[PDB]
Amino acid sequence: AGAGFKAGVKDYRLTYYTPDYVVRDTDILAAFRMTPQPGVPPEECGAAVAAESSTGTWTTVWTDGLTSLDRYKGRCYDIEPVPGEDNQYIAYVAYPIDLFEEGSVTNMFTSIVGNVFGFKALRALRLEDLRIPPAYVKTFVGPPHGIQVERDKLNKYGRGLLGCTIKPKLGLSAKNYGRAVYECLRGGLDFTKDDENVNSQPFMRWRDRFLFVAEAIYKAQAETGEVKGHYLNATAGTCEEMMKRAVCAKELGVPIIMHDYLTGGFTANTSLAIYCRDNGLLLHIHRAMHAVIDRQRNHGIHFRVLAKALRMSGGDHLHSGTVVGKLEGEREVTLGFVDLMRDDYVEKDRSRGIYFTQDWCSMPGVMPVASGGIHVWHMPALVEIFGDDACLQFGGGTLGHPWGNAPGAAANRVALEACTQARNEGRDLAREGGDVIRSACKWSPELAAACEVWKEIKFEFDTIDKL
Amino acid sequence: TKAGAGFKAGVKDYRLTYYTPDYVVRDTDILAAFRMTPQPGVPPEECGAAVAAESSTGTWTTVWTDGLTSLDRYKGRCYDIEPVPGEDNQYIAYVAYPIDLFEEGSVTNMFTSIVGNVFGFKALRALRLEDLRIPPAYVKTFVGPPHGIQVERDKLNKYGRGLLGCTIKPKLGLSAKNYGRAVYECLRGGLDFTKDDENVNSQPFMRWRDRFLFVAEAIYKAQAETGEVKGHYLNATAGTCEEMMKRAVCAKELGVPIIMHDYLTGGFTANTSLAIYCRDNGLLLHIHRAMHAVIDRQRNHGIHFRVLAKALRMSGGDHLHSGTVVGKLEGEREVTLGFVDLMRDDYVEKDRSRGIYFTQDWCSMPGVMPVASGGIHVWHMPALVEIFGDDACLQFGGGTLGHPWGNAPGAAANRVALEACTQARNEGRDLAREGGDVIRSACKWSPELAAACEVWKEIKFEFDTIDKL
Amino acid sequence: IVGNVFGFKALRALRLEDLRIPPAYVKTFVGPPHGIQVERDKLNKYGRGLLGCTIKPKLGLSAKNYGRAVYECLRGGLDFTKDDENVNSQPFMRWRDRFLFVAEAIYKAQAETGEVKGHYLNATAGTCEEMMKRAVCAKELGVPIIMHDYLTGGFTANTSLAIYCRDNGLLLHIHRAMHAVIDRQRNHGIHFRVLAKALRMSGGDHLHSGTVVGKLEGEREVTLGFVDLMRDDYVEKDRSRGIYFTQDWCSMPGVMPVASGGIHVWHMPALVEIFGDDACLQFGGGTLGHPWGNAPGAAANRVALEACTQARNEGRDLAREGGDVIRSACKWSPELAAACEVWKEIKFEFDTIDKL
Amino acid sequence: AGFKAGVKDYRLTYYTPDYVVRDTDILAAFRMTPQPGVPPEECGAAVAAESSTGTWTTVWTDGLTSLDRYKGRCYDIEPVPGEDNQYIAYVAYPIDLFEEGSVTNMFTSIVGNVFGFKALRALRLEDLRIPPAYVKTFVGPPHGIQVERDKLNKYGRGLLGCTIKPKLGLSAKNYGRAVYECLRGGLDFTKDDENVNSQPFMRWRDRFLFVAEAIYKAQAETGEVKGH
Amino acid sequence: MMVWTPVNNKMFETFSYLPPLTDEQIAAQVDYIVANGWIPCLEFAEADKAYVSNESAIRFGSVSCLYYDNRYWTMWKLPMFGCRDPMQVLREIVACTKAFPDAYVRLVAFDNQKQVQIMGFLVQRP
Amino acid sequence: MMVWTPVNNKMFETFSYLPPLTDEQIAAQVDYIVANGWIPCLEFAEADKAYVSNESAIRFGSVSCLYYDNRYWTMWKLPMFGCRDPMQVLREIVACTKAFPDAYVRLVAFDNQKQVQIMGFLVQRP
Ligand SMILES: O=C(O)[C@@](O)(COP(=O)(O)O)[C@H](O)[C@H](O)COP(=O)(O)O
Ligand SMILES: O=C(O)[C@@](O)(COP(=O)(O)O)[C@H](O)[C@H](O)COP(=O)(O)O
Ligand SMILES: O=C(O)[C@@](O)(COP(=O)(O)O)[C@H](O)[C@H](O)COP(=O)(O)O
Ligand SMILES: [Mg+2]
Ligand SMILES: [Mg+2]
Ligand SMILES: [Mg+2]
Ligand SMILES: [Mg+2]
Repeated sequence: AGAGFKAGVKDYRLTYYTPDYVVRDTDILAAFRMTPQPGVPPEECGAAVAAESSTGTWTTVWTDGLTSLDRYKGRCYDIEPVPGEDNQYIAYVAYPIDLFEEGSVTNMFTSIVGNVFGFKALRALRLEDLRIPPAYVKTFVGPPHGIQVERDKLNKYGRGLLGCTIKPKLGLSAKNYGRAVYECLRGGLDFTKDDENVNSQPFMRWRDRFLFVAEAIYKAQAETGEVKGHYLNATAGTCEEMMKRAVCAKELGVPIIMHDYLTGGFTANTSLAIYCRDNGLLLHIHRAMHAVIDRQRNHGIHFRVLAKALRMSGGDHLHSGTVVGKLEGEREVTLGFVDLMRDDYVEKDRSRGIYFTQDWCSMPGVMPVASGGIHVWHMPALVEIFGDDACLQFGGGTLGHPWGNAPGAAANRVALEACTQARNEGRDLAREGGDVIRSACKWSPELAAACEVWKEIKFEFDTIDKL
Repeated sequence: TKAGAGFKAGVKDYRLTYYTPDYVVRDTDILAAFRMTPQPGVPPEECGAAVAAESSTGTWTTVWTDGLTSLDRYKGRCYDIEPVPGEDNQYIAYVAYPIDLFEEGSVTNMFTSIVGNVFGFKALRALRLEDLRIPPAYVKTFVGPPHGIQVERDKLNKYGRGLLGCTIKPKLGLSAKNYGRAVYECLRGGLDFTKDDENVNSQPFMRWRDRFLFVAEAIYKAQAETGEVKGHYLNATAGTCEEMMKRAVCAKELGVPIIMHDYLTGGFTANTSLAIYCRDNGLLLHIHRAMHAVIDRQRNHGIHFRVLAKALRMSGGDHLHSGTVVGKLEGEREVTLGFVDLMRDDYVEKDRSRGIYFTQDWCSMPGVMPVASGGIHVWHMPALVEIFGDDACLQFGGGTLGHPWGNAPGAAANRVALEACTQARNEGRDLAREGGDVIRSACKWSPELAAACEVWKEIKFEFDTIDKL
Repeated sequence: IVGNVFGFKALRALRLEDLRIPPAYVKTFVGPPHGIQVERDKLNKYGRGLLGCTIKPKLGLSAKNYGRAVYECLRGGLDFTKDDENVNSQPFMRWRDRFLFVAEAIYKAQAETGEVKGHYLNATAGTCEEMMKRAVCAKELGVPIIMHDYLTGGFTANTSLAIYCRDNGLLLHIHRAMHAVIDRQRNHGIHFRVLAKALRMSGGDHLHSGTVVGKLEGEREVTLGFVDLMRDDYVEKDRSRGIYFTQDWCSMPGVMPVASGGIHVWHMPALVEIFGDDACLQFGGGTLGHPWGNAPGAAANRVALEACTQARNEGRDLAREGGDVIRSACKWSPELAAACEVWKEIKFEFDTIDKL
Repeated sequence: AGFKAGVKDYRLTYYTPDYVVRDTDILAAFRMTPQPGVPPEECGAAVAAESSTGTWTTVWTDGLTSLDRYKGRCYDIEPVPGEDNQYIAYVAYPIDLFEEGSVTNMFTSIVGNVFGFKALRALRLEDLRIPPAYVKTFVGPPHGIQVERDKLNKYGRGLLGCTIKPKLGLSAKNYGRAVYECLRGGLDFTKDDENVNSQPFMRWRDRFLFVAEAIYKAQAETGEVKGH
Repeated sequence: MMVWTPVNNKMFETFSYLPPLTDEQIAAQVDYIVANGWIPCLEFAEADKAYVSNESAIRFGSVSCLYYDNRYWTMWKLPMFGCRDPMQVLREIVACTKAFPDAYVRLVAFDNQKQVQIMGFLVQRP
Repeated sequence: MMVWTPVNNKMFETFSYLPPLTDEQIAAQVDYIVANGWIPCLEFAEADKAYVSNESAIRFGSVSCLYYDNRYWTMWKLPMFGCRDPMQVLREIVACTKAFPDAYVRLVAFDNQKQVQIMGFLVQRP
């Protein structure tokens, strides 16, 4: 009499709640914020999540006996109650490395977040963090270039990079796009970009835009003597259309394209990142749709996980939020995932939402892009939050300048350089920021015009995505 | 020579441009219904206008470039706002988007506008997209599903009953040859289909091409044995589009009928490409909705599944999981009946009692077969047939591989239960009232079914529903 | 020749009646993929007109119903069925679905009857790339014949497709959709004989020729003249048949004339008399409108054709005795009798517009 | 709804003068001249039938589908003033009848066979209503007027072109010579004659190369963008 | 545990896993056709043409996906358009099986709005 | 509205949009180098080699993406590994600019842990 096949249902906790498990250094770990239904204990909820993201279903199957379920099973190995909550728990789940397809963020998400969020036995579920072990990190191509290589190709050092989304979001012609781009770039911005939803449309077809934008890039570069780029959007309905757009950028010799990784998707994104590696194009990643997933504290996937996923799938830039602009991003939360995006090794730190120590094993860092509702008075705060390895983008903050795009660009560039110099001289941008900007507004007429228009504009609201 | 409207730098309320309550929507407009929860102090009109603006043409301060174009022609328009009864800070905001805003044939582009940035605005606390009106003029820009329900039934030569499938178990950890062994034993007992689990792609314990070959052997063995066309959804989901396409090509070259794709985790750009491939090479495409409940579970924030289902119909899929209502994963009856109609039918009238906010005209785009799967067993058969009717695939993974006598008897039990319920309905029996009696009689008759009936007799999944209307 | 001159203000009307294509220009064309002799040799079909049939309703049938209809037609004795000229790929029936179900039907009817069968699968498309994808699928299914709408698709695409068919062994049926926009009126346009020469040059194994007696116009002498221009190697000037120039085809293959449109069993003697054996006679409504269904409808047409062919070979004059030949066969074959009764009083006799 | 074999009038199925056209229907206006003894209603119905779903005798396969859904419909007929035997027949075609993005398919239905019917003496298609839902299935023009002006950098006046002459018979180098001299005097464009393709007196690739030289010479000389 | 035999256990789609349909049970299925306004039709095949097979794929390139021989059977007469009398359908079953006593015979029904077969089951096995 | 001139307005990356750095301001940047332990280095170029250009792309196929001539300038001596004295960095600035009075000269600093230039600005214009 050995263990035989026993048909029927049993608790998931009997197999998948294993609190004495010693996590392996190749295991993928997940931290889930779980809200059980009444009558379902946390250990059963955590075990259900582990089981149905790994090896298990709702009734016992005989085929388990042909393999080793202990070798492959996901394991809920720890549960902690959430402070301030009487029905939220953090469940920790360990996944053997054999469960995952090498180099596939798609596969990793399909297991860990594929079905478990819809279980009737839970009321809410949020994936807070993932520990991606070095042995799995090494299966990914990763980002095409990463921060150091990007600065080296651009020949740009010693300050944040400056970008700008062209406006109106939609409705401009290709030639007006290029006109706006030239005027922005020539005033001191390093980059402009297609809006995330500018792909190819009746009012402006993509290839027309790419050609006029190429003219604008090369005109502004020749005029200023600084390398310029414009993130041309390769986001498309199909992978063949996406690749056609990347090929056209390659053939025009321009430096940088963009992709909306969540609305295009990880399979297409990973393909595009590999193309960019093989053809030397920088790849800017827009996180369109992320807040559908990541806004609420009780349910979804925290942005830090979406950022890790993008680092793995591949991107030279990724939007990080601004903290102070029109879209939400609490300071400590943001500082934590910026480190996860940029750094090689990030220690556990629950005060910044870092549930696991993360070792990136030399995968290139991704440049954070702070964008959305920011203007010249936010410059000191942005430089203080991000430091030099960030791109700060001013769309309305450039195309809303009273004197037009070139003056608007110059205002942003002067502001950034004034903040950067002040910090280098030992000034505390957190205390002296307003004084730094005021002094620069006195000196530069272009900056002064921006300073006056946006002086009272602030975005200060109650935060939803709190730790 | 009095000056006309010019460029004035600075911030003004979004509602001055984007709240248009007297707008008459056009028949080509894409319409969105958002369940919006504004921050305290933000008027609903301004919050709705912000959502319209920042999903269409506007940003946070006035830009001079508007004057080069026509914002009247292009702007998104919040054209109606209705307070939600029972909610003191929740509104349905209706937004109309000109058809010119969208890239033809690109679900990716449509989502990038409507749900790209607005869910993260500090000025709202929560936002949920409940429905989209996809006008015929935009529907017609999509290839859509490879085949759709009628063509699928015609290719399989299968009529008069729900289709039956089954996910192979353990989810992960089986070898390629054991996968094919399990598949043969399942298919030969009366299931039409088996499938790769959504997360079975290619892994150390089982590489994809080995699986595809052994599964081909199993399909053809079970088909020859039973005389009924068989399939197994071979998973083409992959890390890169090139890998996805390699896997589809191998299925083509083996002559097998059906592959699957995880459209949300693989993504719309890859999914649309794969659907086009399947159309051009005659493969059925089963779509798994892995990750949907990350987005669609909560009432106050995210995107309702009905929109994710419309998006899949547009991007393309022959099957799409619909939920079961009665199984282990959530799906309320009325909600589910509504989006099943949106998946299958040509024309679906507005019906807020089933969560249908807009009349939807699919203008002859093929219907998508709803797949009811997850935590179901033989006692659920009457309810499943009553809910879905014949145009559905009912899948029993644990409910087949958990049968005490093995996969072939497990398959036979499910097939007998389905046919008994189908026959009973056809004879005029009301499955909602007589379902238990139908199953009890069939259990008496069939020993394979009786063994399933006994093991799962007390097993139900009855919990408080989160995604309520 | 026809690019700009028809619009000159200085003329009120202009019609191109004929073109003399010299041998030295004929020889620059690939021409038809196969031509009549090769087609008969590939099909192994000799000694009688070929029989075809357009599936009906023109539009609105599903792919599987298309194949069902095709199988039932082919199995009763038709050599061929065909997509309607406007059946390309549409919401009610996508092309590749149709191609696959039609393949099943062709092979089922061929195995059942022991006679080679085909169905003209339409490669007509919006773009050359889609046209070629459809031709490739036919090649890969091993089926014998595709079709193309040469005027609505256009000569550039037609010539490309003919070359593909030559290189891959596919018969190419040509439908003349739109021709009567150009060729109907006596005072203006281009006579069909020129459109037929142009098709012979661009390439086609079949071309519709009209029926004379059916629902679409085609006067006898006009039609006999351009049938010779389509099929023969050398056609002398003959203004009584509208042949303005002696035409030397310098061994370019002949094109099979296809008589189709509003014909039924009682027209069989006239059709055999007009065209002889080297024609395909097509009965769409005349098969799918038989009261007993497609197989009996096919058998009725096949019996009628064979009875007329046998009678002609035995010395009977089909111009005088045709009705007697059909009446005799009606009495013998129950399937033919049912067709004879339903369409006994149906004729198409109208004043001719395209007169010499 | 039984199958009844035999011929019946087209107007019993295809003349529907109270039909309300759908906003996705393709509409056609035909100037129709019936033969003597053929009522306009029957002629219009025959045009509708034989450009959509119908043939000359009743087919049983109609019953497997829905002819209501698919049939072309003659929905209005108006006599032409000044004409005693001309009518404008209006026909509505469901959008499902047409292959997306294919003008070829649209013409094959609407003008494929009906112009040759013995029952009419003459037929002219005067206009087509192409609904937005069908327009949107086409790629359409590569660029269109605004984009063309933007690429050429040419605004504020008509563009000026010129067909090179003799139509045929010029060599490639003489073609380029003529082109350079035309473009340099102020024309924006020159062009090959419609019948200049590739011929013994001038092969196309030779012409393309010499014309390229001429375009670039005239553009450098004038400072205005040139094309041929 | 009972073992499901793989030997001589071929099936014919809907209702093949139930006890053989009695005459009463067949008549009830015909009533369901008539109640829903569907179009009855009979189809038949000799034994050699009754089972799905693959022989035509010898002529193919790599395009066998969802191609099988013997899905089509032979139509008995025509679909019974306009038939709303179950006794007429039953009489045709008798006539078809009388004419082809050695054939497989199936009763199907068509829906012309979905344009698909909406029911079907075997009524005669040789 | 003031118009940003496009004529004779070439820039030199970090700090070009500020007023010309005073000697105190340059000294403060050298302090920041030393305080952070970065490796000072000077680079210089004649006027014809100072601005980004594209001439070498004549030799290329379609691989010009992020290739430009004149990003590299000429190294003055070696990076000042181990330098923790601002006097020594300012001394070399003088030395470099005296030796090449007609050249563009920039002061850069390297971080060897990121292995990247972490600061840089123009210290001399011809
Ligand atoms: O569409 C927009 O709103 C923007 O172009 C910014 O415009 P402004 O510069 O005019 O605000 C950016 O895409 C957002 O920053 C994205 O949000 P996030 O960075 O949070 O992903
Ligand atoms: O992984 C699983 O759990 C399943 O294989 C079902 O297993 P069982 O048949 O063994 O329950 C299906 O993928 C789920 O049905 C998906 O959920 P949904 O259909 O709701 O998208
Ligand atoms: O569409 C039709 O009407 C047909 O399919 C015939 O159908 P029936 O057999 O049912 O009449 C043929 O295409 C016409 O013969 C074409 O005209 P023509 O041959 O004169 O070019
Ligand atoms: Mg944007
Ligand atoms: Mg699964
Ligand atoms: Mg036709
Ligand atoms: Mg000309």
